[PDB]
Amino acid sequence: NLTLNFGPHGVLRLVMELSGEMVRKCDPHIGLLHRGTEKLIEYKTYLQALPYFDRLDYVSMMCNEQAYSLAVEKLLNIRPPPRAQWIRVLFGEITRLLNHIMAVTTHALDIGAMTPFFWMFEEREKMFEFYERVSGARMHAAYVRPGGVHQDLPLGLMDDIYEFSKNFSLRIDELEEMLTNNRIWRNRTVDIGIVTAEDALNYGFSGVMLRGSGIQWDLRKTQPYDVYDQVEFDVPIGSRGDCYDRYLCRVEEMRQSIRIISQCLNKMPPGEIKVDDAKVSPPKRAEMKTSMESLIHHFKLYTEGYQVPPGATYTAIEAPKGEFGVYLVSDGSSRPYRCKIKAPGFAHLAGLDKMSKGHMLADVVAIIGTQDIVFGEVDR
Amino acid sequence: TYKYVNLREPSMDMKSVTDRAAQTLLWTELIRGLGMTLSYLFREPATINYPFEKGPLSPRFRGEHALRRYPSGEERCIACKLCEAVCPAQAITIEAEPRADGSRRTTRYDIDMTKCIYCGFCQEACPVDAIVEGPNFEFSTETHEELLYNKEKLLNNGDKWEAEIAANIQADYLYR
Amino acid sequence: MWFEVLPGIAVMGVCLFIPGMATARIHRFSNGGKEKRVAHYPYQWYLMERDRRVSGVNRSYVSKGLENI
Amino acid sequence: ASATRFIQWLRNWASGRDLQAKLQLRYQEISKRTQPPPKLPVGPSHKLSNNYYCTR
Amino acid sequence: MFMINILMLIIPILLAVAFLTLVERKVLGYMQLRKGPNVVGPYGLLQPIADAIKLFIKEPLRPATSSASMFILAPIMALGLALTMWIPLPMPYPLINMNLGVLFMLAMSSLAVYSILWSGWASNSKYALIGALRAVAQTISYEVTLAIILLSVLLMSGSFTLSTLITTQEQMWLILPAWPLAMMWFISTLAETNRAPFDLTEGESELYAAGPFALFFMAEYANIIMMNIFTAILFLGTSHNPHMPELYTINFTIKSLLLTMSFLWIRASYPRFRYDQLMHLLWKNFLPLTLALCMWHVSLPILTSGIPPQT
Amino acid sequence: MELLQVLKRGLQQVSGHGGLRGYLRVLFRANDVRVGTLVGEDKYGNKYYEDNKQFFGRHRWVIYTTEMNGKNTFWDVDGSMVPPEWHRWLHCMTDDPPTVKPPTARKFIWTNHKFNLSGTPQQYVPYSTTRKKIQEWVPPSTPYK
Amino acid sequence: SRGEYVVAKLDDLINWARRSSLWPMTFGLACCAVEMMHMAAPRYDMDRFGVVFRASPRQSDVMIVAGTLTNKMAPALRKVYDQMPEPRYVVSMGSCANGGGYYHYSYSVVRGCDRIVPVDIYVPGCPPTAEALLYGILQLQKKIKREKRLRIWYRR
Ligand SMILES: CCCCCCCCCCCCCCCCCC(=O)OC[C@H](COP(=O)(O)OCCN)OC(=O)CCCCCCCCCCCCCCCCC
Ligand SMILES: CCCCCCCCCCCCO[C@@H]1O[C@H](CO)[C@@H](O[C@H]2O[C@H](CO)[C@@H](O)[C@H](O)[C@H]2O)[C@H](O)[C@H]1O
Ligand SMILES: N=C(N)NC(=N)NCCc1ccc(I)c(Cl)c1
Ligand code: SF4
Ligand code: SF4
Ligand code: SF4
Repeated sequence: NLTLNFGPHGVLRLVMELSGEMVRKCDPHIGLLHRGTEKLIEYKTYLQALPYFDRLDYVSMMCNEQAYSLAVEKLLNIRPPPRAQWIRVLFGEITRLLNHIMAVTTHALDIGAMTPFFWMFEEREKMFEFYERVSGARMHAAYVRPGGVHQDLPLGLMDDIYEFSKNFSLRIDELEEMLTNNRIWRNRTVDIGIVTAEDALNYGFSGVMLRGSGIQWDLRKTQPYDVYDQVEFDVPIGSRGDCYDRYLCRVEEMRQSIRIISQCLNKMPPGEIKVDDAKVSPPKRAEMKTSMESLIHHFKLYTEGYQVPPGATYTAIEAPKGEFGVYLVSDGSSRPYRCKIKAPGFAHLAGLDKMSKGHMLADVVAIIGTQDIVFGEVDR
Repeated sequence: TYKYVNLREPSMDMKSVTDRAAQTLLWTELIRGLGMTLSYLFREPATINYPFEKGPLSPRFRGEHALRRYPSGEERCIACKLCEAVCPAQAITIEAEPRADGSRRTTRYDIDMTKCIYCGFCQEACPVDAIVEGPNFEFSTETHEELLYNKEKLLNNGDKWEAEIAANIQADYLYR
Repeated sequence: MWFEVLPGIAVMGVCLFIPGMATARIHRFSNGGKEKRVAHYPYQWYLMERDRRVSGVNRSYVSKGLENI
Repeated sequence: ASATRFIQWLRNWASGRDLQAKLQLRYQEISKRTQPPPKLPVGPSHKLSNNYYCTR
Repeated sequence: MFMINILMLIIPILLAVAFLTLVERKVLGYMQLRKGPNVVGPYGLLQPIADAIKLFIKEPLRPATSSASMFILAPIMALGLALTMWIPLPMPYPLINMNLGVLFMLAMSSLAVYSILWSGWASNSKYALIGALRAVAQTISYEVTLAIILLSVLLMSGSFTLSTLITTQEQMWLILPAWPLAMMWFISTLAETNRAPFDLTEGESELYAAGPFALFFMAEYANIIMMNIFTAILFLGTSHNPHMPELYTINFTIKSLLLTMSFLWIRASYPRFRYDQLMHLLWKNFLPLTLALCMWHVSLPILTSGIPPQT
Repeated sequence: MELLQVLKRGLQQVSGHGGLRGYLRVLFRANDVRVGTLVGEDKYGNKYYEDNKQFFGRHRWVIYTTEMNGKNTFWDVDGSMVPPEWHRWLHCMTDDPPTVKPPTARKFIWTNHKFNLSGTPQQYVPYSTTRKKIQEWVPPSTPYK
Repeated sequence: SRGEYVVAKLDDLINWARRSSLWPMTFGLACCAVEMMHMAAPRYDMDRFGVVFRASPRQSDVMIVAGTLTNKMAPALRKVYDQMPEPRYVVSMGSCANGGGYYHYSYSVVRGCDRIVPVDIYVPGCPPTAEALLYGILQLQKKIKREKRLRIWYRR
């Protein structure tokens, strides 16, 4: 049994035991991007900790913000206003497109199919513009916050999102022309990394790692949040539990994301975009500069921060990579006592050795890709 | 509600079997993949001619920091330290004292641009629009030390960029 | 645009064109303006050697016709 | 948008789609980069009476 | 006068290789909705020059090799043999007119695998040696079909002389009677030259420097061009007018250029084979068909009364 | 054929840049021979062009001046040379150029824009802006022990 | 004299070649790598500048440190730097690589990659935009244009 100290998002050290072509052992050595996020959060106010979540699955920034915001809102016993909830669903699904493009095209690029990366990353650049227009940043928006969102949509943004969405399914079609029926792509993915429904559950998998194996589970349907119960979409389900089925699930989820985006554009309601409660959400600048109460609350919200009633919650969402949750503990003060980040890729990568059984070295690249691993969230 | 992505039975009649044999032997699906890359060769590329052309940005863009003045030239910053308090990265350092005319002003205002996460929380917290993130993003340096901004650097940034900063603030302040 | 790929292709094409063109014109220059004689088999070599003696200048590509009869 | 009719036909045939209807390059259909000022609404707690904080 | 002729083959070969690096990058770029080199010289025409100079003035970091002689030997063999492959090519007149020219190209190309093997030994690292042996196994495996496919074609040509392929295709390209062999021949050249989707030396090491790196690269790209020139002659025979040989050279160059561009086209279009899968493409797919088509092409001229002449 | 109409458009770019010399100058300085409408020119010599038929991102561009603040910029152009008033227009943060919507004048605004000065004697050097905090006792200048 | 003149032109030639063919090895450590990918993506197409998308460490001229450098990773990064053939340059991209950024006070984070390798260009931002990184690469090109290796050699 030969041993390799490194074979094949971030940086991974894979220690593998080989026998000819076959992988006998796969021991991932992570922590190469462990930056003590969970400890740093204990020294921050709840608002100050929000940007740390952009930098976890740093391909799914606003989905990560949503999970943290929902957790804080639950502990605060407040709720974001309806328009903020629709904006949060709209950008969550835009973020899903951002993630799935990265997931599928870098998965293809890793095994030699380099061209779809370029086609789809021009679509990513256009969605980076939607991020920048609402938040001023292309990636780490810090836009979704406990109590709603930071600012309202600028005039004209919704029109451009409609223009982008109208053409996007054709871009998916071109991606499918390159990969879906290509015999080389199928050879690299079909019957690779098969996981049974029972093993997937017991190994802590979530998201496409479950649905690829036939399990009918999606937190947007079963445990819905902000307004997911008000939009219509289908959950793609696999039948073989392999990389190819998980590739197909992700491609179909992009189509369903566009379907959701179309509904969010049409049903976007009027109103304020953060909770009309100035002990949680900062007042408008014009009020802060005229009213005594508003100025005090602005001063206190940006120095001490709001206190959160003591308690603990496990809150999770259906992030693009699977179930993303935080176990957030409040001690009553304005700083969290503990914040454990449940990253779906942590359990998934823990299952690499199991999934790589009976496969060749080049299949490990395919299996890592099918899991969609970003070491920002694995290592935290 | 759900759908199946890959649950279909191939037709086992002779016509269908011969269709798949022709695909296997004549590489038809591979030739169809060649058609798509051929059509891209003849599309206009998406590349822009940087630095002669620039990517589009919005007034909200969070770039290089600057300290602003009133129209009279007086500094807006009154050393309240709200920005320093909110800064998620502890990138801001402030000292203050009464100015010779009794005004509440800073003697130190530093931003470590290599600690800063360019989050914009400082410009939200500021009650007087004194500290902003400006539109400049082309300020890479040859040394680490050049990115440790003191108050003189930040005031110079404000005087340098105020024309554009004011117009950008004019376009977005009703959303704030 | 795609036609900006052509200049590189043109340079490549001219580079591949020179070998064949040079050999053809060098052969004509060195063989009296004709194609270089091909002798794959002893018979062809025998006739080429006989031409060299018949030429009177030891050049197989110098032909003699009825004027020598 | 600047492609000649022949070149548009060639790439439409090669891809099998009507590419010209759904160009991936943006032209004049995008929204203006200068917009009229907004006037954002206020929330439900913007009232002068019957609005005690202890009830919300 | 003959030394002039040798130089007028060597120098254009090296220049064509240099600018194929530019063409590959720009063709790949436009298929990827971008431009590729367009700053270093107008339309990137100076990019190959900048790259060449850069590589040669780069520090030649060679780790203490287990064999100094074999470290030097490998690049010399690779480049020396690559240029030798061009000297029998009729364009339309070969530099060296060989009676067994086709056999000479087969024999020289079979030696090119030593540069892979020797560079593996010289690396002084069992990991690179194992990578070399995997590449050698791929190369020799696809040498089997190339030789048999070539033999099948020559049964319609009648000889091993390369210029006789020109005569054989005076009325019609050989790709029409032999498109099944042309298909497998073309894919075999991709795998032979370690081109995508058979670029498993590059992919596997992912999952040499300076001038010595540049020399291996030059030899590789010379082989790529030569393989496609060979394919054009073998299957897309250009007509030769003895009084206007340059019309042959123009038409034959265009076909070779297009075939070379199709190598770049294919690289842009597909994912990579697994190693065992490209081994199965050869031993379990190409070889059974090549053997059957070899039997067929022995019988066909006999049964149709279409045996070509020997001379 | 349109091939002729394309070739004619190619030839009009030569005359649109003022003959071959001007056409070649922009080819080598900017790698682009497109002809656009002159929006305006800043006091440093940069020229700003638009062509709204180009796709968004290529519809505005600047041909940089050959000299700025005493530096030869014929070949060494920089993105930091765009002054703030045109910076907004060039990056599409606004639709209207400073020739139609001039910036608001202020006494303190730099009248002379500076590009990136890193790596030169004009580079910024950080330092502490606060005065000494503790004053040391100075012993007397006369003897008395 | 001509001898000085010949040196001045040769320096221009080697400088032009080296800045015209900058092959980067990208250490894609964290989120800053995504913006590096968008610089290779079609809109900015760094390849058009002569900057090939992904070079091997032994064929590389510039290392781009694109993300947080943890303590666990620091030895590996220095090993790759030491294997780069010269001339070699380092571009530090983003606050994390520049000076630790958001994680500056962490127990597991190197406070700036310039504690491990010499750095030629610092690109600010969290992350710097793709355009900001491209500005930094172009700034590195101008730095190489200023080199006078041969002029200093002949005054030795
Ligand atoms: C009347 C009597 C006549 C008798 C003779 C009649 C003969 C004619 C009928 C037979 C036709 C023979 C076809 C010969 C081509 C080879 C066919 C072949 O091998 O295809 C199968 C091969 C593997 O197939 P696979 O899907 O993996 O499954 C099989 C294993 N279970 O699949 C492959 O090889 C796929 C190729 C992989 C490489 C992809 C990259 C190349 C794609 C672009 C190629 C463009 C076309 C090449 C043209 C070259 C021109 C010079
Ligand atoms: C293709 C023909 C081109 C003709 C051009 C002729 C130009 C001749 C001048 C060559 C200039 C080379 O410039 C020099 O190259 C070597 C590459 O090993 C670099 O590297 C060298 O110096 C560094 C220290 O400086 C050493 O650590 C290194 O081991 C050493 O190799 C130098 O840093 C660089 O200054
Ligand atoms: N694969 C590509 N086409 N690009 C690329 N990395 N080319 C390598 C660049 C190169 C190598 C040797 C020489 I000699 C020259 Cl002139 C240029
Ligand atoms: S942008 Fe954010 S990290 Fe930077 S100084 Fe302001 S508050 Fe601190
Ligand atoms: S910049 Fe604004 S928030 Fe910061 S100390 Fe000055 S006045 Fe206060
Ligand atoms: S500097 Fe910012 S974007 Fe870059 S790796 Fe660090 S947190 Fe991520």
